[PDB]
Amino acid sequence: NYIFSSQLDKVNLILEHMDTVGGIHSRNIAITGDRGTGKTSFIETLKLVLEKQNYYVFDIVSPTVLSSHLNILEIVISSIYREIDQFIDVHDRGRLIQHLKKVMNAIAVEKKQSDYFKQSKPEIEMLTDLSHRTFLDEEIKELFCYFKKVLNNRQDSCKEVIKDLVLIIDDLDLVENNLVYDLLRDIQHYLDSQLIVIFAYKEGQLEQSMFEHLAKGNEALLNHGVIDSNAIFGQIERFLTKLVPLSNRIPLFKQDELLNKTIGEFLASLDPSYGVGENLEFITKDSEKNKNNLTIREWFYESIFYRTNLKLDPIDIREEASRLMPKTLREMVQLCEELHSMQVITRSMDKLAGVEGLRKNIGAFRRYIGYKNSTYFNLATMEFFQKWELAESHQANYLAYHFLMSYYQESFEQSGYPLTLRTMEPYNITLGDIYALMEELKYTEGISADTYYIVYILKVYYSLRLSELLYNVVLHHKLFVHVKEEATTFYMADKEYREHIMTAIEKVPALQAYLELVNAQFMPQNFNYDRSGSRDDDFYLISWLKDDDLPEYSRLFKSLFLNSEVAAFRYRNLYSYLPLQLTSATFYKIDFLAFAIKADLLMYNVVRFVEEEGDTIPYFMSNMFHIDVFVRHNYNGKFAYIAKQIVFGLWWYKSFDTVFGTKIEALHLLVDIAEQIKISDEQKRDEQAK
Amino acid sequence: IDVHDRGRLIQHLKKVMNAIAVEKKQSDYFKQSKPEIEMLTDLSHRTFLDEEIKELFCYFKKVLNNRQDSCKEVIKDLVLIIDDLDLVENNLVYDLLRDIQHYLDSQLIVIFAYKEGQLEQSMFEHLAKGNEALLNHGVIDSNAIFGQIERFLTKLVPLSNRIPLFKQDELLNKTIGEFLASLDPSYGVGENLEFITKDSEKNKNNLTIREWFYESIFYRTNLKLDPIDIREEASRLMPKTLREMVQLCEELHSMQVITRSMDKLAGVEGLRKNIGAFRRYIGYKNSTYFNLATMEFFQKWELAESHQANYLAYHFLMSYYQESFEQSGYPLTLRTMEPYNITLGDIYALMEELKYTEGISADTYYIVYILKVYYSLRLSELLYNVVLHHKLFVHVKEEATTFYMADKEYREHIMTAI
Amino acid sequence: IFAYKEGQLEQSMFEHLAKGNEALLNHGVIDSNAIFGQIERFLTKLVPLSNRIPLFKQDELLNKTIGEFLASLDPSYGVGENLEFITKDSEKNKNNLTIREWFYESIFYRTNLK
Repeated sequence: NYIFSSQLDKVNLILEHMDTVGGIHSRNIAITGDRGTGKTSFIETLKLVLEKQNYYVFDIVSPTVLSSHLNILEIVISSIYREIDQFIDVHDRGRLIQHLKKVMNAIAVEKKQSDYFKQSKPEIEMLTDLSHRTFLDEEIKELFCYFKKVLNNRQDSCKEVIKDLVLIIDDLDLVENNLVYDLLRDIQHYLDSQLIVIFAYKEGQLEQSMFEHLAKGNEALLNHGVIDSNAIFGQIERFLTKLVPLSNRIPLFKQDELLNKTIGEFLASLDPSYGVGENLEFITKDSEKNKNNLTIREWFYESIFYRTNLKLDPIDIREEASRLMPKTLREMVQLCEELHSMQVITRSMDKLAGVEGLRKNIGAFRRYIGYKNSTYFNLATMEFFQKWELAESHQANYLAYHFLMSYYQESFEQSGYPLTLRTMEPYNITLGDIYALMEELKYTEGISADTYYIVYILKVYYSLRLSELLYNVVLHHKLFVHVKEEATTFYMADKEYREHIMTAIEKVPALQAYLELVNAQFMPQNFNYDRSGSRDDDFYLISWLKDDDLPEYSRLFKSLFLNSEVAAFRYRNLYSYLPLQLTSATFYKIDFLAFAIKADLLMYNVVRFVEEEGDTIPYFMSNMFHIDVFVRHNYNGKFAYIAKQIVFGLWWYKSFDTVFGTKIEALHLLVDIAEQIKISDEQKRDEQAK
Repeated sequence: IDVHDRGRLIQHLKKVMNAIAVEKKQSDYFKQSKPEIEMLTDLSHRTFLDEEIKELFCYFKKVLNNRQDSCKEVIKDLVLIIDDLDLVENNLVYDLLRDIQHYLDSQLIVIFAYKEGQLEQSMFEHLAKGNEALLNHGVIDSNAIFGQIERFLTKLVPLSNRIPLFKQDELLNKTIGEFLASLDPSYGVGENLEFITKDSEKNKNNLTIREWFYESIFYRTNLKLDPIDIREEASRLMPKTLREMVQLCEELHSMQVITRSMDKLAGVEGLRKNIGAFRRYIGYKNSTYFNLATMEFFQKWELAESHQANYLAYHFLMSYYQESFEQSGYPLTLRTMEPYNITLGDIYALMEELKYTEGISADTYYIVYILKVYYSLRLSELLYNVVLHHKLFVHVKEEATTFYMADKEYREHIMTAI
Repeated sequence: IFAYKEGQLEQSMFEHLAKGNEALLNHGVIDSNAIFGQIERFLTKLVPLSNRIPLFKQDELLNKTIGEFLASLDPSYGVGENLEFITKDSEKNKNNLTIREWFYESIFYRTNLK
């Protein structure tokens, strides 16, 4: 099941069409696309096909051969001489040698080498040498005719007569630019109607190489406005039309049909037995549980998942994620090589040992992203991402905000609250403002294209760092099992509790770094949870008057929705993801999705995830595309329904899949608390969440 | 000193040398009026250089295998390593890359040992002058050239074959103990941040290089230079590479580290010296992003006597403030102000206002940090020089006691002592 | 032992690398920072910063006393109370004025100008 079969059949059809005409006609072929990589490269395979059809194929002209600085005629005659010297005809060999000498004279004459250009007193007979160059067409024709005759005379048992000589110039995709121009002319002048020349270039390299020469050939025409680029491009157009008829040019395998096919077909192209199993690991025998018909496009994401526990397929397709997957077959093979096992995380065993390898796969994928993300980056974005990496754990948000604002400004000249945080502390940015600014930039009456992919890559980098920090925290789960227990005691029914939480935080630097990344809010602090009109009148503000009058379970309504302790004045944290001690008669703003990122609740969830082995997994804020899903959620007596959505409704949504569990809880302790309510007074989970 | 295979190796070496000469337009083919037929063989040696090189390396491996005694084992492959490519005359490495593409791509195991994106930039330097008229007429952009380079390097070195190691991130994240063990298992840092050898058992080797840097600048300069505001980009000083880390340890190993023993009196004299040494180290580190205004400013600030320095610092910081105003405040109203009317509180106030200005960022923050560090160094140096000459004014202390324990002679005496 | 001044090495390296990086700098692929970092690490490896020794700029030159400099030329040289150069002992000399204000005090006594 050769994968370029159609192209090979078309080549053979072209060769068929031209074989009928034998009157010294111009016939050339131009192969374009990704004809390369491991062992099914179209060029060698085509050469072999031509060999068994009685076409004599010159040894492939590689960039190594072209780097010799010899013209294609010199290469061809050297190959002819070597071929005839390989064996030891007489009658035709001597004529072949005479024509070779004549061609070498013509080459020397063109090089202004002969005595004609170096003698004061020209003689008559050297004028013959000049003729050898002015009649080079006939000499070359006779040379190739006699070469074919000599080759036919070395065939044993009278196999068959050779049809024609074929010259292939491989790996022309990148040969010193102007050099290929020198090649083209050489083919136009000496080997146009002499052989079957196969070019094997890419896209519009020929046109650009011709333009590079003609433009310096047309300075004074272009600057005086006599001609424009259109005239030069038309010249090149008709030249290439005559050199290679557009019915003789064959494209193959760009990115479109590369991404559209199935992973199974590509793996078969490498070997019939290779496949991908249900854990997106590369399999060999049969499995019968394999998933080989997913197409490379979404196989890419489904297989990044199961290795990084990150669903990186964006809800918004404006983000140009397809700029990562493969771009060519070589990149596809190399991606498979980098990404084949990396200790793929499966759905077996006790769902505990897959965390250590997961952060490693995160690092490897970050390296792969950096390799991919090194082309369109110019200077500001390499700089920004580099500084963002080594931004400790808390200056990164400030840098990201100001970088995104730099993008915002680049379209403002041609007020908004998310745009009013430049004279803002690094500890007053959080992650919700980053996402809010990226959305506002996604909806700005300005620049596009590159900006969208910059936003996507920033989201990917943030997700990678968040997952890495979360997994580092999970590795050090023992150090704070106790606080989980305490948290249970603390809001199952003060100040030592906060003290303990801070002590436990200090002993795990990774937990610090994670909580500092998501300072206190991964959702925009503007978000409308009620899609009925505007945002609110006084909906998101509370008072919290005094402890002696707070109702039961009030500690829950301080760490679930109430991530700040301020009146709602310069050097102020304003967020304090730690347990909060609120004063009397003060307005406080509510954020419905703060539970997952509070220190005590996060560590409760971490210990629950590591210790308990059932079927649920606590929700962890490790992916910003989770925020993409969150902003898309409906959320709609009013407060109760929104709270239930936070607790139960939220748990598009395939980005919450996780490699460790089937479903996702929000905070298991809310279940136990619900139990106590039953004492004081899917259906069961719904009723408790209510 | 084989015979059977050496002669073939020599023949292939001669063929390769011919091919090289032919590529150099050296042979008689390019210098003779009247070409002969057999020199066309020499051209072939260059048009078939791949096969000649393959045979050469095959026979070289055979000859090397024939010199093994006691039949140890057969050689697997030939490996070529090109070290210290991080900085080789730019375009020269391009000439190397092509040479590897043309002659040694599928012949050996080539190890490149370069840094970051040096290869891409070196290729671009050549392709850009190769694509003048394409770029200026708008036919192509940098993206096309970068894609060309991208796929070329993808084929030359598969991205599964490239290995990075030890940038600054994991360099700063590890512990000082691990690095010192990387130098020698017995080296460590004691509780006074001095380098120890035996065991101590009071050592602090798990502090990480990041804050070990500051904790060890302290105990030598008596200066806590870790900034409360992390916007200030102090991490631009600590190390940047392992070589810089080793050299920092070399410069900063004892410098008569000030301990918590004895009578806390003799550590002042060495403290100002360590201040000077650290100022030198800062100047060495702080010589890259500085362009012309800041070298100038800091130089003048040094030799600003002892009182024009504040004026210079204020006007330099105001220069930074202005560079973002076009795109009233009281701290900004001191340019037509005497040098003796600036003080140090206005310098700090202006640096804070610049830290909170709706304008430029990045470099400005680190400039503020370095100015603060320089001021702290000068203040500590002057304070310690004063402390050295403490006897000369013991009497005034006593007088001060008498003076506000309960006039005009008192002021007179204070001025004389000053 | 190199015996150069200030940042001559960095500037000399930049003069070469900049013409080595025309098309990188004009197309915005790199800035002066990259070239300066290259030079920085090259010079860091060539001469460790623990191996470089500075001496006697203008700061400590102006801070010392005229007597110390004159002793650096010859132990007996000094400056008298009229700011004239003396040799024997005077015992009325003023050698501890520092070069900074000795400069002005000695322009005075010759031009009658403070």
